[PDB]
Amino acid sequence: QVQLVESGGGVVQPGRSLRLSCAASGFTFSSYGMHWVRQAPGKGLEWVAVIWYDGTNTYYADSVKGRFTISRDNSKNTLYLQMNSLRAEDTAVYYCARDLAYRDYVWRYFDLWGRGTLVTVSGASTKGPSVFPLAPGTAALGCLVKDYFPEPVTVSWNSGALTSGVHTFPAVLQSSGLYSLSSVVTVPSSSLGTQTYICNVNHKPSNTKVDKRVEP
Amino acid sequence: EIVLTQSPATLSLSPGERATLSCRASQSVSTYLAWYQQKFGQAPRLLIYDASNRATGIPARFSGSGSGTDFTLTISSLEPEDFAVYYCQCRSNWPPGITFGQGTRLEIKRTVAAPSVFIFPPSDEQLKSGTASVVCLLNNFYPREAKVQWKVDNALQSGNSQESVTEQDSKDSTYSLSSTLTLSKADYEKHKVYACEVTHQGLSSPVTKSFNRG
Repeated sequence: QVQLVESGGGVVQPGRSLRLSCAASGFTFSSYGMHWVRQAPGKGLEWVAVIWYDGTNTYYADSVKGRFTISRDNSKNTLYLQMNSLRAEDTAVYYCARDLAYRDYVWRYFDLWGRGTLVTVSGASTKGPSVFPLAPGTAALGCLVKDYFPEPVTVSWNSGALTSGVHTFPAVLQSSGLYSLSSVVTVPSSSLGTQTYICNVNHKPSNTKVDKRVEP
Repeated sequence: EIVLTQSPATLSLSPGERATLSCRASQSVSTYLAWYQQKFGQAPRLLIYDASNRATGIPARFSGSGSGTDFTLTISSLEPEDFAVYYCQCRSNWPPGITFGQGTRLEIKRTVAAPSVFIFPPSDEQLKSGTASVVCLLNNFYPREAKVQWKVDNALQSGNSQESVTEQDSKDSTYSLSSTLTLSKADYEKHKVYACEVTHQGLSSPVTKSFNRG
């Protein structure tokens, strides 16, 4: 099966380095030009670098020139991105992508993409959230998932038994360098006395699992 | 360097209707232009390349046209998963690079719906830690444009709130918005009335929700 799978993402302090890998399967890797493309959270796509099929030339976006190096090992079907002197503005999902052209140095389009891997550059350290209730013919209630790093968190209600009327918002990045998000649910006002509401928060980077009962 | 400009930033359409997305280049790129689709939370995928060539496996409902600086992506009959972000893309030579447009998002057009507003005080558990977060929820409204203003003891707040908006709901085509006002516990305890004032096309007059305490 034709695919690209990135690895090596994570958190990094400003000025430090990280090396991403991308394992290619299902096609003659040594016959294609390869790229890295990134997407900062909530922003558009930005091309990062390209390497010719035989590795004999490379080009970079001015934003990463001198700090990043794209390379490949055709014997292992693997593409790399060495990222040095990282800055907060390099925080993004990084995708490896195949160039459409076959054995052609002219690079133009991305015909196959990986799944992406998140790289977060910040002075903050990995930390699980604190979960606070948002206490309540429609009533609204929720949970405030505050002060975690890095993204993402997942939230469910009543262990997945409550899905209708749930809204889990995108997180915001606070001036402290930690994220905060809310998750809410609207229910009939009469259900406040008959049904129990618990928010279930997971933050995989810190192995945090929280169950918070939200009472009127 | 080429610049690609996509218009409109948001296209409001109905399912089944024809979508026409535009991409303008700053200077000619001949027919060397591609379109990508990005569904929320997923990687982009190539739809069209060389202005009008459909990529392998892409359904016939997607078609591209144009040359020089004026390009169009047409989606003949929209499916639910097509209400996504679309990017155009080309090559630049000075300096060598790949340029993307800023994207056009497709949303489902529906009737105007005013938000239902709710305010939440900070929990006693959070106050025990030295900070107070007050949250305001604007639920299930349309269109996406909405304004939240925080007022504490009748004074307009500035610089101490952050907000975010959900993706358009798949069932009712509305948006929701959450705004958080952050104060120190000491500052929260110095004030009594906390209010969030909401303005939106569906409200003839701003709606305020408030509570007393702190």
